[PDB]
Amino acid sequence: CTVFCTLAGPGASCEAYSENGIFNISSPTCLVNKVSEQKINFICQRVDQDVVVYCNGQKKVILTKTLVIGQCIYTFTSLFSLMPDVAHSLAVELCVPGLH
Amino acid sequence: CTVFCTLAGPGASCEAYSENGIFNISSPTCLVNKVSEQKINFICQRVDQDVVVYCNGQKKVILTKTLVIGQCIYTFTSLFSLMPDVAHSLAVELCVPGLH
Amino acid sequence: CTVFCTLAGPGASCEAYSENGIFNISSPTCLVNKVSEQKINFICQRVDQDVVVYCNGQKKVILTKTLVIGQCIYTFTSLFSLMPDVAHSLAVELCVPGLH
Amino acid sequence: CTVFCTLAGPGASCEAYSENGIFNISSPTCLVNKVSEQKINFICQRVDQDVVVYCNGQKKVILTKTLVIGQCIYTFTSLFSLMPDVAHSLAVELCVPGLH
Amino acid sequence: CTVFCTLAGPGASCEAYSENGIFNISSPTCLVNKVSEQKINFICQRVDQDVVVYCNGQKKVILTKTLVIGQCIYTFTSLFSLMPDVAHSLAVELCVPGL
Amino acid sequence: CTVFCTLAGPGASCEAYSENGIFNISSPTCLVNKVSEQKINFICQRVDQDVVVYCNGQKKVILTKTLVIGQCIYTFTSLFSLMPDVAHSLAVELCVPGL
Amino acid sequence: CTVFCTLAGPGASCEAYSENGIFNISSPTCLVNKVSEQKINFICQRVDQDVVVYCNGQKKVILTKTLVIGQCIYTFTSLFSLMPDVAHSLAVELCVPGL
Amino acid sequence: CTVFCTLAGPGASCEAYSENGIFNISSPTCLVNKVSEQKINFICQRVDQDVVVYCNGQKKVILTKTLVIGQCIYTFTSLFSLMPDVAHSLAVELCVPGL
RNA sequence: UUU
RNA sequence: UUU
RNA sequence: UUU
RNA sequence: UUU
RNA sequence: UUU
RNA sequence: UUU
RNA sequence: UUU
RNA sequence: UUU
RNA sequence: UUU
RNA sequence: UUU
RNA sequence: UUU
RNA sequence: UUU
RNA sequence: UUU
RNA sequence: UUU
RNA sequence: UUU
RNA sequence: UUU
Ligand SMILES: *[C@@H]1O[C@H](CO[C@@H]2O[C@@H](C)[C@@H](O)[C@@H](O)[C@@H]2O)[C@@H](O[C@@H]2O[C@H](CO)[C@@H](O[C@@H]3O[C@H](CO)[C@@H](O)[C@H](O)[C@@H]3O)[C@H](O)[C@H]2NC(C)=O)[C@H](O)[C@H]1NC(C)=O
Ligand SMILES: *[C@@H]1O[C@H](CO[C@@H]2O[C@@H](C)[C@@H](O)[C@@H](O)[C@@H]2O)[C@@H](O[C@@H]2O[C@H](CO)[C@@H](O[C@@H]3O[C@H](CO)[C@@H](O)[C@H](O)[C@@H]3O)[C@H](O)[C@H]2NC(C)=O)[C@H](O)[C@H]1NC(C)=O
Ligand SMILES: *[C@@H]1O[C@H](CO[C@@H]2O[C@@H](C)[C@@H](O)[C@@H](O)[C@@H]2O)[C@@H](O[C@@H]2O[C@H](CO)[C@@H](O[C@@H]3O[C@H](CO)[C@@H](O)[C@H](O)[C@@H]3O)[C@H](O)[C@H]2NC(C)=O)[C@H](O)[C@H]1NC(C)=O
Ligand SMILES: *[C@@H]1O[C@H](CO[C@@H]2O[C@@H](C)[C@@H](O)[C@@H](O)[C@@H]2O)[C@@H](O[C@@H]2O[C@H](CO)[C@@H](O[C@@H]3O[C@H](CO)[C@@H](O)[C@H](O)[C@@H]3O)[C@H](O)[C@H]2NC(C)=O)[C@H](O)[C@H]1NC(C)=O
Repeated sequence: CTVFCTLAGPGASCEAYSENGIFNISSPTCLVNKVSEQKINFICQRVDQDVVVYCNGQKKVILTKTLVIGQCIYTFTSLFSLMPDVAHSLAVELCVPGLH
Repeated sequence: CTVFCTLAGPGASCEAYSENGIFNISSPTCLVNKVSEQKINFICQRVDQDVVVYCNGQKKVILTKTLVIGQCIYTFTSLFSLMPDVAHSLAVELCVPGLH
Repeated sequence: CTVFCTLAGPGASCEAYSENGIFNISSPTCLVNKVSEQKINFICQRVDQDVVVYCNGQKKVILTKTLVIGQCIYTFTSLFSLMPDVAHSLAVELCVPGLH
Repeated sequence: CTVFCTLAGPGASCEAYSENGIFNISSPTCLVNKVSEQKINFICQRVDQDVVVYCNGQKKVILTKTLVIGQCIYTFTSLFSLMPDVAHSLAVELCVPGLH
Repeated sequence: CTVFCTLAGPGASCEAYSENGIFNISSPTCLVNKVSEQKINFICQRVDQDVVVYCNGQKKVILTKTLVIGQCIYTFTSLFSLMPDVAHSLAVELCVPGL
Repeated sequence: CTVFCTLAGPGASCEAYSENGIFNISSPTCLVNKVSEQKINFICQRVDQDVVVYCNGQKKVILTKTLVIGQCIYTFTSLFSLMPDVAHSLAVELCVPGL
Repeated sequence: CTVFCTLAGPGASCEAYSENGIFNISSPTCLVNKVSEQKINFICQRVDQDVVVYCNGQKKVILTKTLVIGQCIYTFTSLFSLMPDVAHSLAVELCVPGL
Repeated sequence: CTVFCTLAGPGASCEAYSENGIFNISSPTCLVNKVSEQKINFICQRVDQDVVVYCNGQKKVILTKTLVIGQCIYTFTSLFSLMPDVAHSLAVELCVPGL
């Protein structure tokens, strides 16, 4: 099971994806509860706590810091949007604290 | 029944969520009308008036001021996006008029 | 039939809404074609031409200028987002060329 | 088959559209796999590599540079949003490296 | 004389120029008063009222509307600064109403 | 005297004015010290503490809060600069708390 | 001489420098005219035409394109200002075309 | 002496201060050269190299990293300018690394 | 099947 | 900080 | 049923 | 300007 | 039907 | 750079 | 079943 | 301020 | 686009 | 010393 | 936070 | 004239 | 909105 | 020389 | 990156 | 007083 979230207002807009379908999913903080679909869209009203989603017998933790890094990539790509060949690559270079 | 909205153009992008399904829902200002689904996505063309949604025998009022506070959190999180560990927390501190 | 669009990249993100269901819908510029659903989501790859959507025997024209006014309201509401009681109202006052 | 994507956080928010239905679709980088629907929404967690989607016996390549050009059009349309008659047209003129 | 101002905080930073020299200069709202030099720099604390300068017997009125047009040209030149050959020119066409 | 400052980097750029002349001026945090001229420009390296200037025996205190209000008026005038007739006026109403 | 300008509203704020002194200086579009001092500050009301300064017999032309590159470096240094060690350096590589 | 600079286009605008007076001042990269006055204003065309000033026998080095921190404080004070009582203070904590 |  |  |  |  |  |  |  |  |  |  |  |  |  |  |  |  794969979870990808983007920032939406005060919380997050998310989806859970498993190529072989999602058979069960729950969250202590996000509005999703299923006890078969391949993809489920859901939101989290707050990200003060990190996003926690149980899905297909697998606990998934998407840190709020990770969500801010993604929005940083989105923000600086739009900033460098007049340079469309290097905008995203330079945004990843500035926003990802890992490696260089 | 739970209603969460984010700003979209001149109005709002919303969804109504009830873990035990939504059996009836209406709105004097938003495009939604059902007389069973667990989650319903809908928009409101204008937020000049506060979002009012009746859902499962329960009147829900999401103030436009509340929606602006959420967009404020989104805006300043993207502003502080180069500091991914404190960006959201500092945005909540600036945008939420409650408490400190 | 009601059509509401917001700007998405180079084009627009739209939905068509009729409380009594949508029985037919088409567009010369947007990716939608049905010949019964109450709500249909669709996008338009370009808004160089104004959005034209035929829906339930009714031609609907959402001008690109109208879409920019909505994004203006969204932009300045986020600008005034530290003043959540007047942010949207002041954004409507600046972005809507009609009346005052 | 038609693919349209917008930037969403670190990756992209996409949909695949074929007026005569989508019978098969896959992607080496995006979360989508079907082996009949007219429209399929899906995301790509990263756009470091260009978006590649096979759909209805047709390989589709949406370059990341192309996605940045679209976000540029979105960014400068919001910038010129106080001039709703020329905002989008002037944004296309600045952000599209082709022709003039 | 010749008066040129730019916005500075709540008011404006100005300069009075005259090749033959500034013999006398005063203002009802700006901090300048002389009763000869070619160049006199001064500030105006507020621009709620237009910048009015009496210099060498001529009434100079730099409208705040005009100052905002200049600040508009500066703002959009910085926004278009990745396109240096067209940044200033495109900013003039977007900011000057009479073009 | 009359003191007017605008924000400059971490501190502020200031000017002291007096039509009759500045006889003496000092400051505990700004680079100015004289013990007559009508106009004296000086800078303050930091504004963590309010700009305090002792000029002609008068204690001048320009609060940093006041300087930020002026920078607010400048910032929103540039944001509203496509509307030159109302840019400065609308920026004053959004930035000045006592209005 | 040496001429350095930055954008100021619709035009530019400039400075002419020469260690041996500025003996004469003029301009067809900027407010400066002298016919010796080491340093002369002056403004140009418009930069629709490039800043042309005739100083000590040398023709100085500071292209508006060059001024926008400098304003680009200033703008992106402020945008990258949370990364102070690389802000100016990264802004130079994004703004200077010949790098 | 005391040197304070702010970013100006591609380089910086600076001021050298000394209550007892500036007897001599030079720089390898900035336009200033004297060999007494209390205050000397000068500009540096580039800040790719740190602002180095030799004033009264003391070596002054204002790192470009330090100048960007000051520009950071200015930028976020304008962003927080609707909150004038906490704008400067909050900008200091976000921009100064050693806090 | 703790609502 | 969607009540 | 002009692809 | 999603090919 | 290489997991 | 959604683990 | 006020359209 | 999606007509 | 300082008149 | 073209006002 | 100009050392 | 505390370097 | 420099008091 | 209205403090 | 003021030539 | 290297133009
Ligand atoms: C929620 O869903 C998970 C995942 O469901 C499993 O994976 C899907 C992709 C489908 O293939 C489902 O059919 C499949 O059950 C459930 O967790 C899984 O539970 C089963 C219980 O039978 C586990 O199987 C066991 O596996 C162990 C070794 O791992 C063997 O020794 C056993 O003999 C038995 O085969 C399976 O491993 C486990 N998977 C994971 C990832 O934990 C979960 O039970 C379910 N919960 C509820 C309440 O329905
Ligand atoms: C719209 O939907 C609401 C909510 O529906 C109720 O809650 C859902 C989660 C499901 O469990 C539904 O099956 C359930 O009806 C309706 O409001 C509800 O109406 C019922 C009428 O039978 C109310 O039950 C009564 O409750 C009182 C005490 O509250 C008892 O004394 C009665 O004997 C009877 O049991 C129920 O309380 C009420 N719930 C709420 C939150 O108001 C509503 O009727 C419905 N409207 C239409 C037009 O369908
Ligand atoms: C596409 O859909 C429209 C709209 O469909 C109509 O409205 C929906 C809300 C549902 O109630 C549908 O059942 C309904 O047909 C179609 O346009 C409609 O076509 C009908 C044809 O029978 C028109 O009815 C006529 O109306 C005139 C007066 O208006 C009478 O004199 C006739 O006797 C007859 O009743 C109806 O007015 C018309 N509606 C509109 C808004 O134009 C359309 O035909 C359809 N197209 C296709 C290809 O299916
Ligand atoms: C994935 O889907 C594609 C596309 O599917 C085709 O187009 C859709 C719009 C529907 O009409 C489908 O019914 C249709 O199959 C498949 O590619 C297609 O495969 C067929 C195989 O029969 C090809 O037909 C052949 O075409 C050649 C000439 O092109 C003739 O000489 C043959 O006699 C035969 O008719 C068809 O051309 C091809 N289309 C494309 C665009 O490649 C694909 O097979 C499928 N894959 C899987 C694994 O299902």
